Amino acid sequence: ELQASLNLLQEDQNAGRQVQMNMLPVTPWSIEGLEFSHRIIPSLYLSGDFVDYFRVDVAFYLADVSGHGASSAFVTVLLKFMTTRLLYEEFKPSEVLAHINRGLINTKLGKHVTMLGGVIDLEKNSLTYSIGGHLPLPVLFVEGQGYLEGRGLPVGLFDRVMELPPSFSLSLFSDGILKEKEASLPEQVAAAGLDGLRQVFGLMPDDIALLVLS
Amino acid sequence: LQASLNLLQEDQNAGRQVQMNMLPVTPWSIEGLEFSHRIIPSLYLSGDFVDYFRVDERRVAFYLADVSGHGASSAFVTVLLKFMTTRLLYESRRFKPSEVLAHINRGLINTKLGKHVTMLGGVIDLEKNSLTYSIGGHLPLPVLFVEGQAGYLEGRVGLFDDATYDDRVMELPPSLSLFSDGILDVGATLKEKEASLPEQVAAAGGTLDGLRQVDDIALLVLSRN
Repeated sequence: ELQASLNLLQEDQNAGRQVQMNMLPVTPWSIEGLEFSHRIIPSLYLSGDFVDYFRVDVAFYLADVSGHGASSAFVTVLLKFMTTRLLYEEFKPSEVLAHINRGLINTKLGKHVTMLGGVIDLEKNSLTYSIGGHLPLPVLFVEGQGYLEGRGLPVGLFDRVMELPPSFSLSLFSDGILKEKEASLPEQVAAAGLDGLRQVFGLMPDDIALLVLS
Repeated sequence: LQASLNLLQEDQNAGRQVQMNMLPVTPWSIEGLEFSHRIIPSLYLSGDFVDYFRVDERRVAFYLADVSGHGASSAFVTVLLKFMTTRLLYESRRFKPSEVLAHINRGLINTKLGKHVTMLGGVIDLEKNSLTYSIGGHLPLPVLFVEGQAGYLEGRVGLFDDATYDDRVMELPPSLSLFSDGILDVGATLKEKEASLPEQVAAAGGTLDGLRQVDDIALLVLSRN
């Protein structure tokens, strides 16, 4: 048998999956013609990948935590907490990646987080984004059109501004396959493929999460 | 990765051990104050957490936190706690103790899993032999062991947005213990009886945490002599 000691863990794992469920924003949430929407596919129960976008007065990001499981799930919580703390207590995300850096630098769990920061200023149709990871760069424009330029040497352990078209379509991705060949493929598949274009792309062990803006 | 269950247990262990390096070591003593604890998880990870940090040697902080229920969901909340406190440390260029329960309250109040935590805050000053403690829960009051005697300190979470926090100051003779909603682990079946039993058992028991070594159950004991 031995199912008991398992079913209990799965019932415990689910309690953590669902606690992350109410933690992420809903989709597809749109504001002033901007459809913020995402798709996260956890490793069955708990995912270290998290995505959250809120309107300051618009911020957004995609975070991929090292490895997977309970340990990785804990880190995402901190992230969701720190960002909402800055809200209660304008700027550039490069300064926000440093704030998150300090949280992780204390190395409470000794976990480094790779994220894709971004803030769109409805005023002046400008998007300022910072990246601190080796994950697949942002892609925009879908069929009409590519990878956004930016140095992601920064990481959780231890600023590019761009105008925004009317219907341009930007997608942030987790470290999900689906080396150099594989990094050239997804940009093309994204073009070939928004949420329904990414799901077909999706159609594994490590968590799979993607955030699309449009 | 194997047997599905075994994989979960290997995953659960990764979370248990990640909380291991998160808690302070024991029995850590400073200026004749032995800060030490004993946490016993139920399902690998635990909602019960204990952390005590020195503060320039002038003052010493400490607390015991019991999170609602148990499991992974509860384990997440403890993380926040450990984070918020260490944030105040870096950010405080230095009043009350209960002021910290409110800070933690705001973290949890603002769309954070809708989890309420019952804690026993406390800050002692090594020089003035005084301990100021605030409590915000209906968990088992602190028991202090002095000359083979025991008693609960008087004092009255954060889900409500109202602070409603009261802090009691009390001088300290020449051994304080915090207990979780966990009981009858080592009488049973009565509420008031069971609240009167532990103080007595604590007294009967070796005052030291050494004895202790011999829903989540976690206890923190302090000792001086």
